[PDB]
Amino acid sequence: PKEPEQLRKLFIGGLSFETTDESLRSHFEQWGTLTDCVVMRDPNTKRSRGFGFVTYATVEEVDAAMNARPHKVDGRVVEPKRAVSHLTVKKIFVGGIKEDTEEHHLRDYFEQYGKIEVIEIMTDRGSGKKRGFAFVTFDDHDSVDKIVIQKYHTVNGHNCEVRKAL
Ligand SMILES: CC(=O)Nc1cccc(NC(N)=O)c1
Repeated sequence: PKEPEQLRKLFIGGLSFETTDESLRSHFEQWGTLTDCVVMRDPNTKRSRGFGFVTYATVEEVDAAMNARPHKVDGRVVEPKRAVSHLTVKKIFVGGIKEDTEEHHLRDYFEQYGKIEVIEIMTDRGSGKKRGFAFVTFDDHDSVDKIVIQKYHTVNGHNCEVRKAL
């Protein structure tokens, strides 16, 4: 069974107006099989709108393309992002971790999604007791985008609620 097409798409902003369906495809085919590749254009003038999208055959190919950023396409650094499920943030809320979850539990799990810059385990302002939630800040938004599309996150035995923060 194929992964849903929405999860295989990359929206590419910041295109050179000279980028075409063919040149966008030639570039992004370096990281996987493209089932679709389109530059958005004005319906009357045919002038590029400066963005487009590519669809890979698999999610692992999307990952490969994102891991190969920055992408310079036809002389311009472009801005690839996964399809919306865009609220482009580098921080997540992690809820449901209870009182026994520590920094290393969160680091060991989340470091496989991206490079972590900050882990903040929330504690009660009055007592110092753990409140059962945390924030994790990454160096890049794609980590967050991969995280929030998963149905489940299991950390320290807890089934966690994870959402984009701020
Ligand atoms: C690669 C990536 O996610 N960059 C990004 C995303 C959101 C905000 C900012 N802002 C900033 N000053 O760093 C940067």
